[PDB]
Amino acid sequence: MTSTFDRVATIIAETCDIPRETITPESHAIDDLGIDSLDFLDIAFAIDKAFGIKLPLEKWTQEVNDGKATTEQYFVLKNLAARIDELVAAKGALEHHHHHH
Repeated sequence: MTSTFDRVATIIAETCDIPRETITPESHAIDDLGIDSLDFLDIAFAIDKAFGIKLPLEKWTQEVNDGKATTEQYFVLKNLAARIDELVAAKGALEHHHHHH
């Protein structure tokens, strides 16, 4: 089953040159993978275009910098993929109550 995480893992793989083998759900971008803000610009931009959603990294970065949130919520790959799953559900929310593919 191709989930939101399957795509995010591929993004970070081809962006940061980090092999898929060393990528895991509970891995943190900054803490574990060693991803810098400048590299994560490219990650969030590739996700923005790939999923076809507006990822506001300007907000997510600000949440951490202003102490309103932690890096865990927006950089751990499963948490990141949960926030992206939120945004793809948001554009899917435009669906008119017809529960069928």
